Amino acid sequence: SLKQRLKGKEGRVRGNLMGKRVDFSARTVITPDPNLSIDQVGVPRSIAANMTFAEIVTPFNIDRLQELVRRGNSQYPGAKYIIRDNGDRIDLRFHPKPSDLHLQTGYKVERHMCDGDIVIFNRQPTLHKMSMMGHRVRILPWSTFRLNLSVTTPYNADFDGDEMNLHLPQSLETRAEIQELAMVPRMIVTPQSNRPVMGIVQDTLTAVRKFTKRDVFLERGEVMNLLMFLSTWDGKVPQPAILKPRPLWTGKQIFSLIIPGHINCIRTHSTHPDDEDSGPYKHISPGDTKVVVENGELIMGILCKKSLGTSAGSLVHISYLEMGHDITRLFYSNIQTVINNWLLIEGHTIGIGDSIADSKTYQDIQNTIKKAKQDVIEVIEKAHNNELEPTPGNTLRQTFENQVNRILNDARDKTGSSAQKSLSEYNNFKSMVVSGAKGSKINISQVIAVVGQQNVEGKRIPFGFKHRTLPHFIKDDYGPESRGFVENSYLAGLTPTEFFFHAMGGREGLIDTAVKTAETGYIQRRLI
Amino acid sequence: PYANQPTVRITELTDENVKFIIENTDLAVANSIRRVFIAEVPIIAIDWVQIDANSSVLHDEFIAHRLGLIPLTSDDIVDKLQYSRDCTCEEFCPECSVEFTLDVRCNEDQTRHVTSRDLISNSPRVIPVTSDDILIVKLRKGQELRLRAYAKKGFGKEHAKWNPTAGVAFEYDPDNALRHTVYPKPEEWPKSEYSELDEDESQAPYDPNGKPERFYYNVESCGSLRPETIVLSALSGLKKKLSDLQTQLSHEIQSDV
Amino acid sequence: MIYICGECHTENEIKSRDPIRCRECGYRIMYKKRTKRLVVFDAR
Amino acid sequence: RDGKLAKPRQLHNTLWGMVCPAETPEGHAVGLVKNLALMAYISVGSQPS
Amino acid sequence: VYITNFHVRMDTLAHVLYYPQKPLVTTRSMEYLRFRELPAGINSIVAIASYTGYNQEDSVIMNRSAVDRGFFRSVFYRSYKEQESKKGFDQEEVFEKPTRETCQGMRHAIYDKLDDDGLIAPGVRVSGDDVIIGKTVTLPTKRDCSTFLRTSETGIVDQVMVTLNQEGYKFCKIRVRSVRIPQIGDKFASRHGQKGTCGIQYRQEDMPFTCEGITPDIIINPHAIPSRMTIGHLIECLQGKVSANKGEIGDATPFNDAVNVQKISNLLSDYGYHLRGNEVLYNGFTGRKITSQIFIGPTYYQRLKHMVDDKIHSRARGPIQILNRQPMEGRSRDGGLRFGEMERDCQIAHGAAQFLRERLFEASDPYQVHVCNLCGIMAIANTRTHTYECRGCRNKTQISLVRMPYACKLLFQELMSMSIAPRMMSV
Amino acid sequence: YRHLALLCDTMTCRGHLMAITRHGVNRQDTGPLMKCSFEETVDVLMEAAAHGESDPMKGVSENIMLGQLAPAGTGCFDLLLDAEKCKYGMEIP
Amino acid sequence: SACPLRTIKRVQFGVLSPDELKRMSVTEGGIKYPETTEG
Amino acid sequence: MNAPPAFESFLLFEGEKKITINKDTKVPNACLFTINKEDHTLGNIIKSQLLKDPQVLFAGYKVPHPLEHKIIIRVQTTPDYSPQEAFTNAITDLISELSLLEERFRVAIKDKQEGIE
Amino acid sequence: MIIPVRCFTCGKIVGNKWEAYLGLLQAEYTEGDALDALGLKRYCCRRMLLAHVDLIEKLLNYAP
Ligand SMILES: [Mg+2]
Ligand SMILES: [Zn+2]
Ligand SMILES: [Zn+2]
Ligand SMILES: [Zn+2]
Ligand SMILES: [Zn+2]
Repeated sequence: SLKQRLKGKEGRVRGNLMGKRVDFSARTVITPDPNLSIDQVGVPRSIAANMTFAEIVTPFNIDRLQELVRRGNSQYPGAKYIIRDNGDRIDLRFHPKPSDLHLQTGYKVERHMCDGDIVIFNRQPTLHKMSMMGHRVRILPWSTFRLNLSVTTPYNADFDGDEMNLHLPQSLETRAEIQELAMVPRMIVTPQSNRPVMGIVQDTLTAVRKFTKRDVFLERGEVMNLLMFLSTWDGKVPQPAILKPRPLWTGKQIFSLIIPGHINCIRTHSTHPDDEDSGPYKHISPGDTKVVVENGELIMGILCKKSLGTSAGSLVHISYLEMGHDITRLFYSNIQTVINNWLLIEGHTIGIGDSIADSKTYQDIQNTIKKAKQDVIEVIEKAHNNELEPTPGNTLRQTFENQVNRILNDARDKTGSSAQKSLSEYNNFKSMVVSGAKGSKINISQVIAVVGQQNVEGKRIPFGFKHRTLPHFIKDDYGPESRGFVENSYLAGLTPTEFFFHAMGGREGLIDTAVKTAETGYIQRRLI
Repeated sequence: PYANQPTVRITELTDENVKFIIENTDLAVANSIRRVFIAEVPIIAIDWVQIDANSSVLHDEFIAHRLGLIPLTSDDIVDKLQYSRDCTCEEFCPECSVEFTLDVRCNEDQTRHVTSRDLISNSPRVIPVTSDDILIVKLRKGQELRLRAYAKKGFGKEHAKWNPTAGVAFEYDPDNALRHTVYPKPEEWPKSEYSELDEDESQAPYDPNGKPERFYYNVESCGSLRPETIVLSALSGLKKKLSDLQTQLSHEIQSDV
Repeated sequence: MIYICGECHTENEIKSRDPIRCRECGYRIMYKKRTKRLVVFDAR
Repeated sequence: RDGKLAKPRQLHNTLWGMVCPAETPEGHAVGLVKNLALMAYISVGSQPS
Repeated sequence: VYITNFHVRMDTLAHVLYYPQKPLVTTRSMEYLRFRELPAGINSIVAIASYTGYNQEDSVIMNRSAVDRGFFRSVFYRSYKEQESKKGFDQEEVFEKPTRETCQGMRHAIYDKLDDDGLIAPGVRVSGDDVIIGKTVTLPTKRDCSTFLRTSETGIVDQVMVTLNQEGYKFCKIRVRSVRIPQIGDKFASRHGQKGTCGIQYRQEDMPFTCEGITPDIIINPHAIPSRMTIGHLIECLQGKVSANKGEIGDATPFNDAVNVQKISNLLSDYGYHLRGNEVLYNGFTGRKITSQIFIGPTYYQRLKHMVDDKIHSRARGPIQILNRQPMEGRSRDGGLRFGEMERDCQIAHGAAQFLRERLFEASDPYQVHVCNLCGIMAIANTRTHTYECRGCRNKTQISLVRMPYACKLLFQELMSMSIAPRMMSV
Repeated sequence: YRHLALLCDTMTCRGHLMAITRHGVNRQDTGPLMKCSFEETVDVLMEAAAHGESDPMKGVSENIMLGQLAPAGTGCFDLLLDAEKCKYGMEIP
Repeated sequence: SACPLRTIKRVQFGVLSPDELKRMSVTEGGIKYPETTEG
Repeated sequence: MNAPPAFESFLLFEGEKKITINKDTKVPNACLFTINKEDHTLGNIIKSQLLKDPQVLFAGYKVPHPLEHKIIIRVQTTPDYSPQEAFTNAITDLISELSLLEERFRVAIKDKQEGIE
Repeated sequence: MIIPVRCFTCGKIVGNKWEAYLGLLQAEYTEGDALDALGLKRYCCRRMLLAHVDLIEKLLNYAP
């Protein structure tokens, strides 16, 4: 029926009035490119030779446009239509002789998409307004979209078979609006939490931390090679920090050339001992902490996520507040290029020598676990002989199992502290954890010391059989190993019964994420 | 402000590898000639196949690919052959090509191996390396194969079928006298083949005013060129690149007025 | 044109608008014979 | 295939040795389709006479 | 390789690897499911290091001059069906070579590859937008149909089969062969849940080498390990290095309890390398040593099915529908991307009012209508003679125009068909 | 803070607690062409055609359903050309 | 085309009378035959 | 076909010119050479030679994109010297080094026609 | 399906060593010793023969 012809979703009121399907829109995979500015994107030549842009003919661009119309649909930088004043849309593919075509003021050529154009780029789910920023075209050989890395944080992207769309503004008013409203250097700080969204990222952060240590000296050739990559260099070579016995520059001395203008900032490094501001050496800092950027040059301190990432009061935040939106772009690009071209001299890796513990540590960890098991046995036996006293508002099982859980937590904390206690300065796990690039301080202990204690539904492993967890135990066993305590490390490998409990914990942790996406998407749609 | 006087010294010489040592030179020059043994030494190989009848198990583009990777004797007549894009002939001529021919038919019941002994050429200077036999395909009673191929000239930047060498070893400073690499525990590392340390030492003592010299090479060969003409044709090829670039340069700063 | 039986591999010219069967074998699956215009490949 | 009730999706201990504990698809069909272990054997039926 | 008689089966979408290999570290329960007679993968030499930044965030660098020797090369088959049919007493189809002056509905494509039958002989090189089967329908003269390829195939016709299907109609099947060399979009995965695309390909003269000239085939990022803790990946490349030097094939039966990291370490030292798989690598560009020691060894990788040749598409002023005049898919596989509801809100928060209009109206079904001034109803306009007449009000003087989308027009027309007059007053 | 304040202010503006739900949005002084975009087009629009409801087009979703400049930013105003400044303006063409 | 392209400012609803229904219809007298085409 | 042919990496087109000079305007006595259809094999061999000149203040090179074929070289010399001078003096010193090493090599291989031992 | 003609990493010619490899394993040799009697000393060229599955011998069972 007629009222049936205009139903809800996919009717005529909710499926073709506000949500529809547009043209001049492409789609393909994305891959990294550290040699692009944060406001550029890389487009293949098969997409660029397909989408067009109508350009009005004026006596300022008559010769260039008739040259473009000489070559059509065969050479790449060409054109494929001429729209004269009458509305006549002629096609260059079928016209017998092109030379007769004489462009005239008022005509309108349909150009091929060339370098310097402006596009709009978004990712699959659009959550906040940073998930659709205006980029700038730059055309490259192969067939994937190429974009910088510091911009992957707003889009929430990663390069394992992802895809993104682009739309090409056709008019000139829309081009101007996109240019002065939504270009990516204009959306560095967000109004949601008044802090930057783009910071230095995965691989450049680990290297920036090592490049600004107290002892990094560069020769002459390497300093020249690094200065070759600065886009805002005035042309002068600074005087080395060590003139004799031979000239050597320092890491901070080269980094002081990247920092724009004359800004001021004071932060701390993630290993600042809290008892340093108390005694002397408050302004000396034996460990080289308390970053100090005075008058636009690094005087002291190591750089990390607390001082270059996306937090309030960072270096990028201050550079945006004081200098503007067109200098922070150069800041990002220069940091990335210089640090990558030094990293291919310094190198970085991870192996199993970084995952190997020491003899003493292995021994000590075993002892703490043996004592932890002894305590759990005491509590259980004490409860059977009915020597436990429940606490206010606690059942005996509660009181029982929560005391056992507290003992297990204390044992796990001691094992973790022991695992943390033994690392070296050359370790490559500590190098990604300290700089804040990737990882946490518990993965170190899980790889080296103890995996810990599993639990489903927020509680210990339940009795899935009748009064048992598996047919390899005796009934009503309440020990630590019989209800989920994995006492090995990922390196030393797990035993079968522990491999099963680990699978259980992982499974519940895997289901929750599957639910969360749909729930949050729907509620946000309603509210908006 | 001038060049150096490098000195060569050969250690081994076989029909498939050369070991030598280049003293008193710079690292950038000792590496730029390590990339020329691989990429820019010309050689002959098949680059045009046309199949008349293929009733074997492998499809047509499988056999056209196992043919190009067969190495042909390119010893002496690579200098007389033009590049087929430079030669003033048509698509092909005996001045910039060599024509091959294969034609095999299996009639007995026992299976048949189609080796490289079947590639029959017209020029007796370029033949596959047979003077065992590379296998191309096996045939069953009632199957056959016949084709025609031409063999052009190129180097290893086009395609990896035109490079003349297997693995090319290279190394310098066998003991960390310069500390170019930093060992965390210098005791677990095996001692190099070229080292001169004692049996109970790990590294030489650090010396700051040092510089890398005395590079060690080891160039093997796949079978096309002798292992000592791979080197002579590389140095004579790199020299002719700079010598041609100096022409274009002086032609630029002369036309500056 | 010319067709090849699917069992005995005996070529037999089948005329336009004619039933599809072999001869000497009585079979109903035919494969068309390979063309005679030549195409060239690259060893690359 | 979309019900949010977890108890028909979580891993039961009784699945020991008869259904593979690790192999299952992600998405909306988590824990709904399952593969059986290597030596698991399903009965065919008989009469009780 | 999925089955041994893959030559006979004309399946659709069959992938086949050139050189499969069986693992060097095997579980004992793989002899019973035939994984050493139909394997899927190749043992590659993997190094875990950060080299130039092109393998960050789940990517891999791979050796270019190993791809040129057959590494992970494969093929790709595909089949097409066509069936001649007598749908009516007069409407009848037939395989034949359509000629230009007799048949009428043909495009501007070449029809020279077809034979007299109407099918392509096997062996030719069929490219995108070529016709392969010529099928003409008789008109109550002759109105031809045909089947064209998809876009960007560049295949080679493998073999053509002709026979009779179930209800006895003649029908044919055609298989197209195409070779796929690994490139920098393809997806590779290990045996422990580490998928990742390919970032860039370096030649052998640029990869880092050991002190005897062993360059790795694949380089992966060290940051992939510490967050997801897959240490089983770090032992099979240590166990694998003992199996290639001794000549056995290793054993990885789960809880065997027969192998320790410490035990394997002792054996490697005897052969002559750093005890913990670590080795001293030289830089490939400058020949200098690398200060750290890199963990290197052989592992077993697989090549997943998602290739990049299949996921790239673009649209720029393509074919549109007929009823609603909305962009439609065409013969080139390539339609438009949907501009959903959540994308309509990021643009509103941005404050971009022009770009929001272009994407929804000027890019999708633009349209113009004429509207009367006193009443708000559409009017009749014959612009050939320049007569703008409003019926119902006898207005000819003050007519107007309103540029609006097309999908909103026929919404108004289906409201007028239910006794509702939506009036678009311009003031 | 501004976001929390604005949300919890527009949520309790009409005096009583109206949930952001199906029948919480169903009730306000809104036009007819917005309640037709939500699952009860025909009946409420028949009510409107019977009672003779107007529609001022001040909304944003109202104004993009007909393809016009929504009165959001960049549409909150309109420009006029003045004939005076053009006088002392140069002219190449 | 000569008529000015203007805007919309208000949409008024209402039921339309049979009077204008007959006055503005295009097929005078009315559609009578249930068969669409004859030859 | 969305992949370039292999010969585009070394074969010059018709309109292109292999080398191009531009003067840097930020500092005196600086120049910027742009060699076309080239890579690290030739780029690095030049830079190491310029640094051996005691009258050169700066020298470096970069490949601006690994997927295009073009390098850039920057030189700066003392006020009594010319960048175009220092550049061509570097090349003639490489050629004088390679041709010398070829003679010393061809002697070493014929030093064991029958064998020294 | 058939032994590659060149190792993927080095470039050394392998395609002529498959029949000799089967001939050495035929008598009494271990895989570790047969590979040394052929001159394969890098572990990238030993992976070539050690992990090769020969599928061409099973496609010759179907009559042409
Ligand atoms: Mg992803
Ligand atoms: Zn010729
Ligand atoms: Zn027959
Ligand atoms: Zn009117
Ligand atoms: Zn090898």
